[PDB]
Amino acid sequence: ILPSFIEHSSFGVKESNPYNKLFEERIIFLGVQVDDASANDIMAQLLVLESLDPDRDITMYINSPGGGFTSLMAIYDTMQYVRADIQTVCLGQAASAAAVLLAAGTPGKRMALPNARVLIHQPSLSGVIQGQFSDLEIQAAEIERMRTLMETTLARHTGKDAGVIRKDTDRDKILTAEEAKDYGIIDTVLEYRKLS
Amino acid sequence: ILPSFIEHSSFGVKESNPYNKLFEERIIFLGVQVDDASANDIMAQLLVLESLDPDRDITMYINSPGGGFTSLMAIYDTMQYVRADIQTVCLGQAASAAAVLLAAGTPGKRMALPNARVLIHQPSLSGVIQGQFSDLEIQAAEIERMRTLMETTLARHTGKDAGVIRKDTDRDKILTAEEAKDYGIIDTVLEYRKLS
Amino acid sequence: ILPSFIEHSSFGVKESNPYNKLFEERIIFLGVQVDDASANDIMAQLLVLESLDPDRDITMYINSPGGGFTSLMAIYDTMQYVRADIQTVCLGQAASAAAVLLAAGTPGKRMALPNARVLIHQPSLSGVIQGQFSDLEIQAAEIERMRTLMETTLARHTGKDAGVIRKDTDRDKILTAEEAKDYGIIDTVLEYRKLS
Amino acid sequence: ILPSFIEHSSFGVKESNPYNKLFEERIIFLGVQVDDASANDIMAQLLVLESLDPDRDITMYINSPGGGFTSLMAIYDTMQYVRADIQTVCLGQAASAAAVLLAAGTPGKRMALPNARVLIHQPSLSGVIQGQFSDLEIQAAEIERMRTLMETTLARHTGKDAGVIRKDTDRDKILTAEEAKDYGIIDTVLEYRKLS
Amino acid sequence: ILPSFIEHSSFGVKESNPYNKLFEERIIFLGVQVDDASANDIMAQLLVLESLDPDRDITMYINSPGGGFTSLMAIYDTMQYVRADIQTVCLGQAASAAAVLLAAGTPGKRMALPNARVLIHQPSLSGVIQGQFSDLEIQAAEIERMRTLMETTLARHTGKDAGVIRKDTDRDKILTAEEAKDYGIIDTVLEYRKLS
Amino acid sequence: SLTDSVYERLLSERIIFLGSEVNDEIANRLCAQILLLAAEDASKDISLYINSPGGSISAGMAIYDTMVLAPCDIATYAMGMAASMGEFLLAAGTKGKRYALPHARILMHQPLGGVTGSAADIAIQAEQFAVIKKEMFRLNAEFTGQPIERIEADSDRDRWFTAAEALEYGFVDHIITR
Amino acid sequence: SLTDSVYERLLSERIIFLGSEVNDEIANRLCAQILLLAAEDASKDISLYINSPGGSISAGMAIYDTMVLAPCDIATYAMGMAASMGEFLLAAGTKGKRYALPHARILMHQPLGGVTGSAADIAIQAEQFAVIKKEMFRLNAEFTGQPIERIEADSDRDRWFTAAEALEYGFVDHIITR
Amino acid sequence: SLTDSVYERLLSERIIFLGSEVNDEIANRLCAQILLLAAEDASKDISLYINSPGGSISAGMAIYDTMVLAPCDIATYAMGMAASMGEFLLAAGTKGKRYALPHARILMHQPLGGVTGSAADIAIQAEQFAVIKKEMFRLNAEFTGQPIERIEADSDRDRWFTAAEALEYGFVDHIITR
Amino acid sequence: SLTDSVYERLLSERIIFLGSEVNDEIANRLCAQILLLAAEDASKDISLYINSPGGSISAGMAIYDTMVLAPCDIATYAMGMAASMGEFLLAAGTKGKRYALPHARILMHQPLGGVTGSAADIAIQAEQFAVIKKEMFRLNAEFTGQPIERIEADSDRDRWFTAAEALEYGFVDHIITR
Amino acid sequence: SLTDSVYERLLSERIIFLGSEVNDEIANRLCAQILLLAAEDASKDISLYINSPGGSISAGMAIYDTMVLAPCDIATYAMGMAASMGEFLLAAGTKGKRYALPHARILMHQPLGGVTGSAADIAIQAEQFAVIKKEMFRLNAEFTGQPIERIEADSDRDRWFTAAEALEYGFVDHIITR
Amino acid sequence: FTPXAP
Amino acid sequence: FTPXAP
Amino acid sequence: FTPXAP
Amino acid sequence: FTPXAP
Amino acid sequence: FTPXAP
Amino acid sequence: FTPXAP
Repeated sequence: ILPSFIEHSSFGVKESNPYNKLFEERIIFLGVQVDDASANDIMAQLLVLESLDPDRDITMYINSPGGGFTSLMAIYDTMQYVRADIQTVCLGQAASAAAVLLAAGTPGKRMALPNARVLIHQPSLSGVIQGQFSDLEIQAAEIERMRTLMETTLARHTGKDAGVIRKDTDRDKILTAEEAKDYGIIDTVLEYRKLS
Repeated sequence: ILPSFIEHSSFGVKESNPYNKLFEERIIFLGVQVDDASANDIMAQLLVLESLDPDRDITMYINSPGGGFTSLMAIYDTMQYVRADIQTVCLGQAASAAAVLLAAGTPGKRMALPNARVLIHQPSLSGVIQGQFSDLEIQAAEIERMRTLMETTLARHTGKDAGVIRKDTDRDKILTAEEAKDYGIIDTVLEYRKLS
Repeated sequence: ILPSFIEHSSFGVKESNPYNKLFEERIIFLGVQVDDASANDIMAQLLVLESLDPDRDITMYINSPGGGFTSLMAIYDTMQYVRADIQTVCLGQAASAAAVLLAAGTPGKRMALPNARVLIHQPSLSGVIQGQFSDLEIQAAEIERMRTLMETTLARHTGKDAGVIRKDTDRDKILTAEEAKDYGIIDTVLEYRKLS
Repeated sequence: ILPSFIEHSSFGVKESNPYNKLFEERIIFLGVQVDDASANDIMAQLLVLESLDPDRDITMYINSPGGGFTSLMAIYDTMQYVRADIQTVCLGQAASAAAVLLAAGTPGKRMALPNARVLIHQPSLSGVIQGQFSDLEIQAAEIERMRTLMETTLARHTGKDAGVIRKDTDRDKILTAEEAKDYGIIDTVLEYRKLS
Repeated sequence: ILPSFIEHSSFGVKESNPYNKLFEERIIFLGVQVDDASANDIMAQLLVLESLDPDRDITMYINSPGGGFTSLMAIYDTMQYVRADIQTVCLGQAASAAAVLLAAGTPGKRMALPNARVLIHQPSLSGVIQGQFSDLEIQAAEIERMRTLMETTLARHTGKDAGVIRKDTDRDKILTAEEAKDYGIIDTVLEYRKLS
Repeated sequence: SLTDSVYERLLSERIIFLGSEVNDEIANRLCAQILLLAAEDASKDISLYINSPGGSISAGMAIYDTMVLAPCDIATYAMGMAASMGEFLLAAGTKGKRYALPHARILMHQPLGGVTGSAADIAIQAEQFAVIKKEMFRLNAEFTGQPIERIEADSDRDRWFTAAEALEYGFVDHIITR
Repeated sequence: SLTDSVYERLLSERIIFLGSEVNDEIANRLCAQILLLAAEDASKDISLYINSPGGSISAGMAIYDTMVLAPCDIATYAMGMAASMGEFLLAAGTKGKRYALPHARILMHQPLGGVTGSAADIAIQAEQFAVIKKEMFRLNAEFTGQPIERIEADSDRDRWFTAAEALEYGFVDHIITR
Repeated sequence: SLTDSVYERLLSERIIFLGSEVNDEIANRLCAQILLLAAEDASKDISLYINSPGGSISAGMAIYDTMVLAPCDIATYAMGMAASMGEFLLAAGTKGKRYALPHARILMHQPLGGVTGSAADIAIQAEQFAVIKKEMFRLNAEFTGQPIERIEADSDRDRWFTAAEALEYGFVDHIITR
Repeated sequence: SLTDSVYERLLSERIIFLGSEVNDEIANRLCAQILLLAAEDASKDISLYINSPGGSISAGMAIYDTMVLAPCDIATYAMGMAASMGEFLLAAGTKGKRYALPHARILMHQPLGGVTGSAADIAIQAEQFAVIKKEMFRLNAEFTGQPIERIEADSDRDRWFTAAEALEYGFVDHIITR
Repeated sequence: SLTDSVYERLLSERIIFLGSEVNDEIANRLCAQILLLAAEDASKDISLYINSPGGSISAGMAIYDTMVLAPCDIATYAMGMAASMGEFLLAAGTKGKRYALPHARILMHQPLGGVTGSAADIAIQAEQFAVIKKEMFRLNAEFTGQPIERIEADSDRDRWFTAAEALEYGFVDHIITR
Repeated sequence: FTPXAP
Repeated sequence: FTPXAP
Repeated sequence: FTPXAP
Repeated sequence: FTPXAP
Repeated sequence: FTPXAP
Repeated sequence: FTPXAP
């Protein structure tokens, strides 16, 4: 049960939800919905926020168990397409494909919480895998294309040679929030801003 | 059927639910929804309450059968990140990971009801366990990382050496509401404030 | 199909449901929803009613096939915590754990309908039973703790020695509405207030 | 698709459903929902109608395939508890337990349609049958208690000796709308009030 | 997707659905919902229409794959009980029990479309068939009662001897829209009122 | 299969068991065993051991007619339960050779038949049942030496007989003790 | 099947196992094995090995009467668990030949029967159970040499006996050691 | 079945395997094989090969008592895993004939029993378990020649022994090499 | 079963197949076949044909120790795939008798073990695995005549050897052609 | 099983069928049958009847190497379909003894292998496949007497040969008529 | 249903 | 459907 | 249910 | 729950 | 989360 | 996506 809350001003009274409130603050929250179907929602949200105000940063919060490669590349291109800077925060985890989206934010603006976990994994075989005739020649070739894109895409955002990314990707390397900055995914790890 | 109720003033008439009412009073209720998906709701609620009034305490009620380790660490970091003090109350139970969130509240403000049960258990193997290649080298290593974080995190909130926490965690130690204060999880056990 | 109905006054017209109407009259209706998830709703309702008016009695109607022990203890503590008297009525049945909640109301205010059935049963093994290592040493120990709490809790509300409660509990003793008052669970059995 | 309809007056325009309209006319419609869960709705409806106007008769329409014994006794006690007379109409069928509720209405006010079928059957073994230890000593004893209550309850409403009710109950006796009045369940069988 | 439509007048603007519109025109549409649960909706609709205006005919459209015998007799009695004439139209099909409801309309007002199919079938064994002890003596006897009612009921509406109805019923006789009038179910077969 | 091996070894000792169901599959299995033993050597007795809740009335009659057909005495034993058709077949053994063990329980009752098919079929199954049931009662009267009225009074009720009572009633000629 | 092969080889050594359930299927299997061994050679003993939680009270009685019927001594061994009817059958072996292995555990208790059918049927099953149970207790008193009151006091409770205690109580004549 | 054929041929060589589970079904199968081999020729040794994670503590005790009962030496071999009751049975073989292969792994630990039934039943299962477990530890102390306190210190922990360590500890008399 | 019939006829020719899985069930089946053939006649060779992706590291070690234990040469053949433990067992045959067919493919690699249980159990399984794996590598170094460092460099990677390469590396002594 | 009985009787006539799948299970079954017949009498021919859509390329190679290994001629017959590895094995029989029945259909094509595992594994399976496939084509060129380029041109397409065309192409030496 | 209910 | 229904 | 609840 | 939460 | 996001 | 869509 996500509770609603009421906010008011001399204009009137507005009932709203968390998440709707975060969107008003230009925060896109990428959670467990990592399906191609949700990739479309993230793209719709990025396009809406750019339309509402092209010069204001969009903050994307990432807490997700990866997802399909093809549709998370769709998000990647929208993120790079949009005029406004996109800053990213890793909460919880950014597994596999989501680690690319984390790295994809504007440099200087990739962030993580201290116990955040970033996992680099090879792209899975999914989505349109309906029965290509020579699956071992075609799906195998498509997988090499997908591995190449993930390695290339991380190299462009982490500063590591794509060959290095491959060696780590092939071994399911898991980074801590601090290791992720030394690896080039995170620019900073957030301090806990407690008043006591 | 959770009933609704009507509250009114000279302004107008408001129909509301329990839970929505608790949120207005700055209470986050963490129940049976212990999935990564709900961890995201708790984080959204903590962020909303801080935004509405950064200097007022947030009360978190805990009654839950643990949950996934990764996503409950996401809650943990948000709880420590937020400027306002977070106080916690254990109702029913705070199993495993939820016992960390219980311990995580600001010292002097961890509370429990008299028959509350606090259980300390090792982090489970869950979430992103999709098929790491060497699962026995990698998942086994990730588990040691998760055990280390739980032990370290409780030690920072209970005052016990992490080695002690491990000895108890490994044996599924169950604490009563009173034992939990002597163990360092609870600062106080609530009296029953009956008028008769 | 629970029908709605309309009640009106010079203020305006209000459409409402049974159950919402009962809540306005400060009646909590505990039905077939005996899951940990519903225990949380009962607690939210008790807290709301105390908040709306701390000096007015809360009436709890009980008609339920028991439920989980841990979460019904969560209700028990809330019932004892709340400032207002809680009176209870057994309609239908109050099986096992629900018989504790029935006994738990303020003395002089435990009531039952004439054909009400009160069943005393041992607490079940449920909830957080995920796989404690030595289940036969740990779950077996946790069960003895739960049996002890139920026996102790009934003894404090029925006046019977806990040893007596155990002998009856172990044999699944079933009480009639009248036997329940002689047993200490019910203070009175309601007369039928028919006008003809 | 139950259609809605619109009724209007100089006050305003009201959209309503059948069933909601029947409730405004103080008719409780007991249909196929014969679960313990629905017994609670019938009780909530009886309590609401008494509250709205204690001196006006409540009409209960019965068309149902029996139901659980325990929860239909909960309805029985509410029906006898309520100050207002309850009159009953059997439409279709009143099987087993529902035949008790049919008989339970105020004498002189039990009615049936001409092709209505009333079935007298023994109470089933259901509800709280979770695993009483000696099920053959305990459930068997509980069943004798339930048989005794049904036989006693019908005897108090039909005028037949409980021993007679048992002989018929044990053989699944089925009564026609006319036989039911001669048997003591129905006071009258309704004429068809056609204008042509 | 049943579309909605908007109808307006100087009073205001009303959005409505087909079916809701048909109900305003006093048409009850009996479709594929042939369960005991829907029989209750038909009865609620007949009672509402009589209440709104007792002297206006109710039109019932029938297009259904029969249904349970017991609950369709409940409809039959309501149809005969209601003061207003009920006229019936067979669209598509009126299988088995629905053919009785078709025949049941006021004489001179039973209608069918030209390709309508009317099927006469024996009542099925359904509904309360929970486990009568001597099922072969009791259910077999109940079936003979149900066959007798269907045969008798059709004879009263078709003019055929019940013995004739049985001979046809036992052979699953299927009538065309025209044969149905010669058989006594339909008074007329509707012409197609096309303007070109 | 130890279970089937043991039964074949017993079949060679001319021992047949009715340990369950008394349905068409069981009746076909026993009819085949009775015909087989009679074919192998009709000069010797067949011992039928019964421990069965009963079953379809027509299955029990198929077994019964085969027992009668076989030109050899059939001894019957109630080694546990003999209910409904199990009782019929117990009572149906050769007079002087119907036995019960001391804790055997005998239920003279009727099969309830079971209802299947369309109303047209049910109406017939019920009639065929009533006819077969009447014969079951006629034969139980002959087997036990009781008035038909008494058989009906006990048969339409769930009346259990202890092994000792069953002997007094005439279902069993002897109780076997050691 | 190695499992069935081993049991057939043991059956030829006149060894029978009751390793599970004691339900109607098991009772029919043991009754058939006891009858078979007795038929093959009644001058020799049969050794029954018990490792069973128990089962239906009527199944245990069918096995018991067959054990009594067979004109040959039956030795019984508690090689593990002998609970409820497993205990009954252990205690029911020939006196002087009832054995337990040192870690055997014996539970004198009652079957709980189990509830099935309509209220009309349950009301009877409960009565038949009460009668059979009374006989189970009467026989346990004869087997162990205890007052019937003591048998009931221990039988309606979940009271486990160690093998040594079981001997003292009278269920077992000897504990077998090496 | 090649699998069953091979085991029968090995059973004739007096070789028994405990390759899985050590549950009641397995205990009944081994008890039957041990009794059979002892019955066929008690002058010859039986070789028990163990490759098992363990199982119910009471199943392991049934196997153990049968091993003791059989009047013939039983050699035991750890050919892979010998955990919990698998270890017990390994250690329980005749002294001087307990063997392990070099890569064998021995886990002296306790069965965890398992929890079933109502609170009333669980409370007893836990007590019966505590008693059997105490005997398991007493016997392991006798088998290995260790203080009971040491057995408990190692048995309540997941402490694996390599085959070489197991020999030093006293579970195994010899490591077999070639 | 033609499949089992053919394998029994081959077992009599002293031919054993490892055609799948190398799990505990397979290891128990092969250990039994190796022990059986050695028991029947230890003066003759056993030919083990391997076509297997591999399996649990501990299952492969149970097979290996049994191969060593049996006092008779074991020839090994790679007739298809010999991966992970399949490779180990191929390499483990008697030197001079390790063969591969020309299209055989050999993968020296490690089992990945597999993760089960609570964090407490996983932490141990991983340690036991690391120890067994170290022995697997030590033995592969002895079997192939390679530095242990080279074995690790190839074993932690998915490096396939063609049959010809496998001979050069030392897994195989001969490639069999006709 | 009539099906298995017929195949055993044919195996004794030295007739082997490849009637389906050509997967690892089938390859292990045929390799065992070829080794068995060769072991029983290597002086006699083996007749392999093929009616199969094909299967894993590595399974077909295991069968092929076993056919080569066996020191006896193997005749092959296309009695229906011989596709992919079925074609390979047909073509792979001894020259002068490769036969097709008139309505046989031969598809020289490649297995498509199949994709499983992580991207890391797929990348290897594809490479191993490319290597095995290249050998399949090399061998088909040797079997049919065609340029390797022609084999590839026909093998990467779904090109069916009628039995008569298959002979002209070189897959088959004779068409068998009567 | 009236009269008499309602 | 009118006339005549409605 | 009153009196006395409510 | 107050005091002190709230 | 601000600063700096927002 | 503009320009040019929109």
